[PDB]
Amino acid sequence: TPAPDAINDLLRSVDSQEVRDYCQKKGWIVIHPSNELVVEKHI
Amino acid sequence: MESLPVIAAPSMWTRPQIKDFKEKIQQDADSVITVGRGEVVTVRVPTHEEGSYLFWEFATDNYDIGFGVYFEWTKPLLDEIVPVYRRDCHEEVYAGSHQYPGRGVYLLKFDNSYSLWRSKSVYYRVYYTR
Repeated sequence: TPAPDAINDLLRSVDSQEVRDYCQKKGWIVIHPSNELVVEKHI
Repeated sequence: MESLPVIAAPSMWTRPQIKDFKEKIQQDADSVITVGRGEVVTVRVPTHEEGSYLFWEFATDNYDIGFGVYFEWTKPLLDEIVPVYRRDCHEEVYAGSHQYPGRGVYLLKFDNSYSLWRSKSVYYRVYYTR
């Protein structure tokens, strides 16, 4: 398990869906399910 | 002694494959937001108990949109992390990250305030590290 700042440097430099999926498989990044996020609207 | 957390600078970048991002994101409705004319939409993302960082991605279909990030401390104190600015996220996928200053809630603000005539479609995704 690398350091968070390492994950960050990798994704910043080489970002792709493939690299994201890999990071996700390894559990280096964990997706926030969008249905659990509170969304607010304002005018 | 008490001290005020030093807040790390956020990172921001883009990546070219926008069609694929939206297609991936389109597979779930809740990840697609409609921002009406003159409207501002806020997505609340709490810090996870096991999390170090927040990572975000977003894109739009036909037009730019304002994007900024704020951190809400759990009236409540609010810190400006990414100042709101218009991005051309219709052209590319915009992504970024920020290190947790502490426990609280991030506010991702998608700001259409300036648009008299246009609704926007926002595709977004967020992850966290440990």
